[PDB]
Amino acid sequence: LAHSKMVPIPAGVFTMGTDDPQIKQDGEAPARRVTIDAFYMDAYEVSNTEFEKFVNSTGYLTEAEKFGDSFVFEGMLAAAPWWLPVKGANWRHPEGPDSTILHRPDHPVLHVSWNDAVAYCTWAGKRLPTEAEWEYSCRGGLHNRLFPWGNKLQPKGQHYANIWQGEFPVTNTGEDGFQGTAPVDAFPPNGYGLYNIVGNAWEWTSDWWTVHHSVEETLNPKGPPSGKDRVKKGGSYMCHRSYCYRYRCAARSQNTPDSSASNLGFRCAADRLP
Ligand SMILES: *[C@@H]1O[C@H](CO)[C@@H](O[C@@H]2O[C@H](CO)[C@@H](O)[C@H](O)[C@H]2NC(C)=O)[C@H](O)[C@H]1NC(C)=O
Ligand SMILES: [Ca+2]
Ligand SMILES: [Ca+2]
Repeated sequence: LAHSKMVPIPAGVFTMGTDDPQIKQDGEAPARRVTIDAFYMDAYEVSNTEFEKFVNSTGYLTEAEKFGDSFVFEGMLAAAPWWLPVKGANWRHPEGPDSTILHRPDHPVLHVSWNDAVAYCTWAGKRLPTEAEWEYSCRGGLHNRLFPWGNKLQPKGQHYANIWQGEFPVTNTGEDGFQGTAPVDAFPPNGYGLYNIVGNAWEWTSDWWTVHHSVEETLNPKGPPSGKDRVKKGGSYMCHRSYCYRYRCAARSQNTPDSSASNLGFRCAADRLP
C-alpha cells in the first residue's frame, strides 16, 4: 500500500463550472476559464490508517471527539431527517460508540472537520486543494464532461464510483459493491491517477463558499476572502440522480468548518513533493 502517494497534476487551463447547471442554487454556473499551475494531488482520500498515523504522532483530538457527537446517516445505524446527531460518533466510531474501524483500515477517514483536515494535511507537509485545483483534478484532463471519466454513469456497463443504487434513503442495493464506504483504492483511476474523486467520501477544499462567480479568467484562484462555510466537492456513497445529483465534478456544496459527518472526508495537495 502507498495510500499517501501523490500524483503530479499538470499545468493547464480548464473550464470550471458549467453553463448547463443541474443544481442552479449551488452556483455551478457560469462556466469560466481557469489557469492552474502544476502541483501534486493525493491519489487517494486519506484513509483511516493514514489518519491514525497522524493521531499517533500528534495526539490530535478531532472536533467531533471534543463536541461529543457527529452526524450519521440513519440508514446505517440536522440537514435532513436522515441525518442524526449521534453521541460518540467520530472517526474511530463511524456509526456511534459501538461501531469500529478495525475491519475498514483502508476506507476513507470520516467525521473529520475542515479544521481536522487542515491539521492532517499540514502535519503531512501538504495542504487542502483549492476548489479550482480540486475540480481541475477531478476532471482528469477531459473538457466539460459530467464525471471524471466522461458523460456516461456506467461506461461499458461498469461501475466507476461508489454512490447509491436503489430508492434513497430507504434501500441501497449495494449494486456497485459497497453500501457504505469503499477502500480508498477502489474503482478505476481517472486520467490523472486519482481514485474516488467523485463518490465514496465528500472532500473538503480550502475555499470559503460563495455562489457568486465572475466569468473573468483567473489564475490559481483561492475563492472569496471571507465566508461562513467552506466548500466541499465530489459527492459520496449516498448520492443519487433522483435526490442529490452531486457526483459531478462541477457540483459543489458547503458546510461550516467545524462540521463533520459519516460521509465527509478529504484528500491533500502540495506545491511540491513533501
Ligand atoms: C498507532 O499506534 C498504535 C499504538 O502503538 C499502534 O498499535 C500497536 O502497534 C504495535 C506495533 O506494531 C503492536 O505491537 C500493538 O499490538 C499495537 N497496539 C495496539 C494498542 O493496537 C498502531 O499500529 C499505530 N497505527 C498506525 C497506523 O501506525
Ligand atoms: Ca455504493
Ligand atoms: Ca471522494
